[PDB]
Amino acid sequence: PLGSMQIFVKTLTGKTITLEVEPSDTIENVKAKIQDKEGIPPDQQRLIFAGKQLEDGRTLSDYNIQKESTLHLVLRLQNTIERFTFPHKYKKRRDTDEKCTICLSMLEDGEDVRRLPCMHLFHQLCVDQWLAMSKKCPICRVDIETQ
Amino acid sequence: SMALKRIHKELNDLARDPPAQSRAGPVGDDMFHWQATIMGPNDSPYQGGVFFLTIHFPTDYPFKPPKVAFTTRIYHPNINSNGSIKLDILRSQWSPALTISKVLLSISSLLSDPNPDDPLVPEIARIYKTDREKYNRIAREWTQKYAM
Amino acid sequence: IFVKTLTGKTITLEVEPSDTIENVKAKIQDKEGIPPDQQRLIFAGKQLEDGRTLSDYNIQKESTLHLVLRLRGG
Ligand SMILES: [Zn+2]
Ligand SMILES: [Zn+2]
Repeated sequence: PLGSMQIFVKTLTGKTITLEVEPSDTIENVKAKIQDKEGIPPDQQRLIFAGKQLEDGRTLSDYNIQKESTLHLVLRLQNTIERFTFPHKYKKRRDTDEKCTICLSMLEDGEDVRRLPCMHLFHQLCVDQWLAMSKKCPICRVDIETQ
Repeated sequence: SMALKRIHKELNDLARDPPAQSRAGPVGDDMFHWQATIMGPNDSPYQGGVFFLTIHFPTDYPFKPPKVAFTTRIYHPNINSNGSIKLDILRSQWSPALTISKVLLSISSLLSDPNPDDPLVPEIARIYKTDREKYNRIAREWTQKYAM
Repeated sequence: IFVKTLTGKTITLEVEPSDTIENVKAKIQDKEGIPPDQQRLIFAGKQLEDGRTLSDYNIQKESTLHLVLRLRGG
């Protein structure tokens, strides 16, 4: 949206999203800007800067964010899977077509879906079986117990 | 039930998108038993040669790795005379995000990048780790007498 | 240049012949979410090491690189 300047966010895998923002941008607007670039709802995102997690209803300058500042992106919050992972049902945007690397079928609206702290996406049934024997991510080899 | 569907989907993508210098497919009506061809790495002594491989899909696929073995005889520190390939991604570094075409291309990458320090056939390792010049000659003769 | 990723989606990359392989892996990290520790690049069956540049392999425009997880011959 051609913000007054730019900032970066880093996921657990080290992937870096560049955002255009103005110091007068609310944090819920920053989450949505990330939604338009990777497809993560603000519902799922949790942002961390300078040791504190950013609450929905404040501004970037309240947390005193600079130019070239870096945010950190983690997930908001057999049964240990549900303790480290975010389940939801997929919602298709509109390359923005995603597929489950385990069953190799594309992802559809209404399908029960899983997202790991590395910010990767799979079907719920497919990755729940794989995590029952490895606890790591099939795409980037990141443990779901990573914090 | 749970595994055959991926083998079906991998196969369709293999037909529409034939991999880079690698062909594979099932034998007869046995969807868990495939054959495969592999081309030579470009700089390695196996360059230009074609290598045949047997692959067996376990029932737990893709949650467990596929069993892959050479049938053409190849001279390599990590590949014995029985065609066995000890390769971490085929054992414990296995990921269900690896399709056969990407598993096969991983194997060709192993030919161009041997590892003598953790070997399978140590006799081949010592020859490599003392005079690669003589190793490359022998490996080139093996890939020319069996794979050309 | 092009890259066949683990999701099968061939993705375009804008690099010049002076770029090292570690540069290319980093660009893939930003568009894929896979650290350069776990990235193995392959062109014409051969692996590409982090030290040399794209021109050292004489990789020219519109070439297609492939991406697999990091291996370890054992
Ligand atoms: Zn799936
Ligand atoms: Zn991941």
